Amino acid sequence: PLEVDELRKMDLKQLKERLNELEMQLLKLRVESRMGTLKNTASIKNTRKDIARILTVIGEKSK
Amino acid sequence: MISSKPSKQRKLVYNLPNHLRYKLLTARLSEDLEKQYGIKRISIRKGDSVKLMRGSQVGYEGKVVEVDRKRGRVAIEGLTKKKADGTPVYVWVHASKVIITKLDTGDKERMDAIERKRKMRE
Amino acid sequence: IIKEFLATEKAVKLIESQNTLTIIVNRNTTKKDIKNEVEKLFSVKVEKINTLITPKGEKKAYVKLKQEYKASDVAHKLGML
RNA sequence: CCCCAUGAAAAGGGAGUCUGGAACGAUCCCGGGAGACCGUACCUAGAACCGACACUGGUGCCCCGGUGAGAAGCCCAAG
RNA sequence: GGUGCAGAUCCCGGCGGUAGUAACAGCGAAGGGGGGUGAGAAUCCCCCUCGCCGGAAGGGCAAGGGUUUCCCGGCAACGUUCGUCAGCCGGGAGUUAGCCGGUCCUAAGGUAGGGCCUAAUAGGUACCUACCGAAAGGGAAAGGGGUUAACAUUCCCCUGCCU
RNA sequence: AGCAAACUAAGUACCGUGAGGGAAAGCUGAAAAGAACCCCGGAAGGGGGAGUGCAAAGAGCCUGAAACCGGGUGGUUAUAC
RNA sequence: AAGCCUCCCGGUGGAUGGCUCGGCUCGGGCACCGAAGAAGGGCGCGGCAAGCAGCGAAAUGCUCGGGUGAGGCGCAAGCAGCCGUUGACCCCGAGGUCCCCUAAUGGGAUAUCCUGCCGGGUUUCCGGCUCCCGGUUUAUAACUGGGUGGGAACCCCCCGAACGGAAACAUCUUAGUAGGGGGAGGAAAAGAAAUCAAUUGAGAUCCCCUGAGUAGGGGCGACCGAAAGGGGGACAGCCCAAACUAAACCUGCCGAUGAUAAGUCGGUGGGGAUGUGGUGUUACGACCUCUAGCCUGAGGUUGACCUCGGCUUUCCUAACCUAUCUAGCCGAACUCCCCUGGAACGGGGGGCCAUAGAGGGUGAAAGCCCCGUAGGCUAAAGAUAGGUGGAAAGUGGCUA
Repeated sequence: PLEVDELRKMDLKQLKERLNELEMQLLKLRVESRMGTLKNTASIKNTRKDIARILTVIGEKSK
Repeated sequence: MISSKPSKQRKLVYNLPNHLRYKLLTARLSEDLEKQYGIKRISIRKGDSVKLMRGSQVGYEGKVVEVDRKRGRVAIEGLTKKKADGTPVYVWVHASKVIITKLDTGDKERMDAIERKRKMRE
Repeated sequence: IIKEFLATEKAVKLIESQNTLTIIVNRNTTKKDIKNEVEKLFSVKVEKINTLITPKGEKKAYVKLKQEYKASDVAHKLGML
């Protein structure tokens, strides 16, 4: 789940919805506080770094 | 043109950065390897076969299964010591006390680095 | 914007008994929209909102849904219950 | 009744009298909507405040049946 | 050459003697019987009883403190003794407002910018303009019954009121 | 000693209403191989027997002086500095 | 028995010895940051994260180039998971995001927190909002475009003590010191004689060694104190006001051309006769004007006159090339035999390299085990310097 170069193919509208999907699954991953026993604790970090990549590509489109 | 102060020399080797730690792992090649590779020394990676020249286990030959790039030591399979309960632990030997017997030639970027270091023709 | 959902023993009793949710939000102190942030993310309707700031650097909201909607379904979807 | 004491100011309220404008129209009844932001736990003292201390000091203010003039001294409720 | 210590009411560190000694009384209170937990109870828990305060040793809330609050588990240090206990130690939690207060107004008082002064300002300031100055002054509108281990004119129910 | 500061956070902790003042503290071993297991103890890098290591002043860890305290060796002691 | 002296063993204690990724002094480099928001501070960010360091709601790190080649997730070794051979981590270069306070700057803060009015798309959000200067628009309305704070020491300018010494003390000294206020820079300041000295000489300023405790000041007490000259280091010089000319002039914006530069052409606005531009700034003389006479090329005119080609001063930067810097890389020769030992880096024997025997690491004291050393090589991109390149103006010399 490490997308790097298909993000430049998408348009400004598609990046807005992909950003929203990631921000929702990051909210769900915060059940690690609920002791819900996240098997992979490394998904919170991995998701937070995909949000940063999208906001980089959005900016590169001179938004 | 570097300092000869012993404290300045030791502060470099204890704070060596990641891309320069390969210097702590340099070891001599065997005589047969340098016939067919044209170099005299190389840094050690996991999967190489290694033989000891110094220590209480001199002459012992095995394969590298671990590295400690921050201190420059390697762990060889079958060279162990057992703890109080009985589970074995590795004996670490410095990379300057061993001689490399065979390489793992499967990186394709290690191989042309060896060629760039003037292997004869190919 | 929403940061986490609180699922302590006080928060669980409020879902079942008062039909409210407990969330930690940013403390941006120019607030009109926690109402329409949840009404958009979860497609529910909000009746009342009561907000708080804990002693350890958080802003906590007590959002109460309307009788047509159950806070248990929102909690169940997030995996809290 | 007294003073060679005469004992705060403003925002904010209500009303009145006039001037201009439109013919639609409430300070009265009925229904609907909205009302940011920040504080709020606990002690408040012969152990939570200041005095090097779980210091007989200081910082507190407001309140509380019989005998008896009594919020005194003595005895006892609620706590 | 930063070169030799017994003294400087020498500086710092460690350790004696006094000495297992003083003190743990005085300011108007007091315990006893039976049972429990625990490795270990004058000191923690339960029941009965007895004593003391009762214009404070009871009730309510400030400035100040800053988590001391509540639940669970502990006892190396901490508490003038002991400790299984605690305002101590470890792990989890807890503060909800149109109607309460700030927020607003001005008071005694102050400040910024202009002017005037100063060798100069981080200095002075009678004048002009603006702003600041009260969680006991002024200041629109809410009560009851209930609910948690810990919040409640703040949450629920009923009945309302202000702009 | 060397800058006040060689180190789990130096102008850090801590002291003052404030201007300000201002510490202490380095070292197992070549390698954690950091002492399995058994008896005692409520527990304790606690005791005993073991085991690791060239070597356990083994976590309060290099070497380990004196003052001070306890046990023992050799002299001696209640008519006298 | 209380005991007493001496040695041994133990405790307590932390001296002595050895060690050292820390200091201290010199040499040599290098040298400003900030309204495009600095320095300083406050709050946040890690799966479990308290501190330091790093980072800022894109928060223990995002994107693009180059180097490197197998592990990586800081100090910091756990539980659990993940990233990387589709080249990660790490290093260098260039970008993106960059909370609040802060010169703090729309207004307010004894609130590191609150709260406006215009313009733009439009959830979010993003721009504008004292003292001056040059302009617009009706005239105090509004609008376009342009100093403030920080820095260890050093530097420039004003204001300006006492302690102490004089064996007391007041002139004096201490001392224009300490300190206060204002202003800069990578250096500041000074700087081209209304100067020195002495038989007619030198030749801007600054710093070092001297002259010299000399001249000289002083209850002539304690004490204070030059310059010229000599020897060196570096060693430049211009530009205005004025005489004579009299709009021949400067500059904002738009279009073209020019490498987006300077410049040239065209159109609009602000200045300017209360003087913009040209000439010209030195002393037994300089500069300017007129008259007379002698002196490169081409051309015209009446030997003489005038007009275009060299020189002086100023403006400019892109393309290209070269060198250096920000990084990494190459780099000789024993791990031979015997003994001690836990381990040879020790002892004995044998050999080798050296433009390298500076230093370090490795189980002990290593030229030859490894890093390095003497000696050499490197860059897509930025940064610096040089070369090459483009333009504007003003211009005869000598004698009287």
